[PDB]
Amino acid sequence: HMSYTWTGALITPCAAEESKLPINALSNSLLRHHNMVYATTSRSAGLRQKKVTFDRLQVLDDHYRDVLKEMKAKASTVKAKLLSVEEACKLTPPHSAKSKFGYGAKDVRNLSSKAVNHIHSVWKDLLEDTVTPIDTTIMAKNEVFCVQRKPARLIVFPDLGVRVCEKMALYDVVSTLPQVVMGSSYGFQYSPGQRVEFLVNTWKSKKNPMGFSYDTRCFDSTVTENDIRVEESIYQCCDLAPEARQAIKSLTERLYIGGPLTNSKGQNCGYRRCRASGVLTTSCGNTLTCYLKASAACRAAKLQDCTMLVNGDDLVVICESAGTQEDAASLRVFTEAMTRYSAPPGDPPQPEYDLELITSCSSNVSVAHDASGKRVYYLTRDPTTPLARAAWETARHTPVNSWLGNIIMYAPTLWARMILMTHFFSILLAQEQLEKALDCQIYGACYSIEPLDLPQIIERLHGLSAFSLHSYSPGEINRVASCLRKLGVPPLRVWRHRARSVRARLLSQGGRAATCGKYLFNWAVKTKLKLTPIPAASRLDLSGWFVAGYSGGDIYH
Ligand SMILES: CS(=O)(=O)Nc1ccc2c(c1)S(=O)(=O)C=C(c1c(O)c3cc(F)ccc3n(Cc3ccc(F)cc3)c1=O)N2
Ligand code: NI
Repeated sequence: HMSYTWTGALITPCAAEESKLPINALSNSLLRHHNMVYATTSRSAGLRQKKVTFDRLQVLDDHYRDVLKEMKAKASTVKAKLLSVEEACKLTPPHSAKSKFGYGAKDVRNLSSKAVNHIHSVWKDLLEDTVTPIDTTIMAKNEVFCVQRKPARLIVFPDLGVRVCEKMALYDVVSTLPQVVMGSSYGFQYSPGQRVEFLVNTWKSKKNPMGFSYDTRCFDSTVTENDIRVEESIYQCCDLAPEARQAIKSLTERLYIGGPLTNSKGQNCGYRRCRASGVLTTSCGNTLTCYLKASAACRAAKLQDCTMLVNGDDLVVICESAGTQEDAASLRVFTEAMTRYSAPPGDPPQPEYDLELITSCSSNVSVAHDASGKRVYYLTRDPTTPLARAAWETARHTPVNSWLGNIIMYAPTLWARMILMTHFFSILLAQEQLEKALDCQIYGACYSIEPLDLPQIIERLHGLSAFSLHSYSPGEINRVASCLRKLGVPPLRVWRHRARSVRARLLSQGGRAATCGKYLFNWAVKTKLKLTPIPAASRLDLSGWFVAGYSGGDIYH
């Protein structure tokens, strides 16, 4: 029962790979310690292969089957529809990997004849053949970190023609089913404002709260054939067209359960019997399987008044404390149960009695004060990786702009406002590119976003208080200051000074640019404008935001 078998062929790059931080004239204004930042490359793929390759053992008890029965009962209330070829085509990212069969992502989006023709042949084949393993490409992801060096993560995906077919069969299912089955525990339904409120209200709902995050070592590799057949049984509980059932069975047997791995040169690298990281059902599958195992493990452990929050493989549990000793015992049982279910821990779980000390979806709750002095909770994180990536994106154009996703998701934080907003608007001013739409990724989906829309986007996700926060916590101030020292980033007093300049320049231009100056940089000026609700921030179409997760799912909105 091995996650992978290997031939010995190497995982190969598609193009040249830089590992050292590229430097330009803008670099030093963000960060001086350039040797701290690196990107992963295929050169480390072998170490990752070793990490992700292990034997899985699975022992399944009555708690597991009881939870599954209840999930299936909820799944049976879902009705999902087939997407048409063109609906599915318009969900494809413009810079998605081209097909091996002589067509690309733009041909798919234009509904060109050769793309549409091939897609129909793949669909027909899915319907006739439920046995032949489908080919996947395996690649090393190039991602940017700060030192303490990780090996490249691996992405496994099928051909573009198959991906469009997955959308036809499954897009409506993976978008709709998770919230029906998990209700309030499904994380991807929440904007950042709604996530913080949920965590705080849950913490507050317990007489004596205790919470913990659970880190599964290599979740994707822990997913067994059983787990993936179990997901399919859940999907099949939905009210589906007969053609959708046949396609889902087929993709399950031929793709989701496993298949051969091919490098960028077309050589055979080996074989997969675990979760593929680049299929449509990666996020929904991981979410269902994480929630199933964790729910069953909560019962095994006898945790009292358990509330879970689940985003794929990321899990937080908040419950009633039974004292520090019985809590420690409960968590050992939880971890033994997950372990028997094929989800052993990386870092073993710790009981926490302070909400601010729990990290989940790479983020912790912290507290600041708005214009009225009233306390507001908001989500933050250690800004090291966000700033290392902004350093890279200062000297190189990248298809996805992490600085922009980070401003969107962490708008209330002191580091996003002072450093990220200041640095990148100054860059957009100097190049006259304020009006140019940029791509970023939120909950695995790709979005085209106009930066001049940032203030409306932020008021909607966070509320106006995001533009007025002050008096941040000492732990948060210390973590930021600590990151600025490590990376060699200029002090917050230098950023305030630049932000005054950026602000005044934005005000000069009027329109949406002036509104950015006013809302985004109100913190920079000695005596503040009283900010009021933005007119445009009621007209933005944020539908298709905070519905579901789509990690590796090749989704564009
Ligand atoms: C592979 S899996 O099994 O599905 N696991 C998985 C777990 C979490 C997660 C994703 C996948 S995602 O790929 O769907 C993107 C986010 C994810 C983002 O796309 C995101 C983007 C930003 F630009 C800034 C912060 C972000 N945060 C942190 C965050 C989450 C929620 C908040 F309210 C605020 C920050 C995320 O977790 N979360
Ligand atoms: Ni029972």
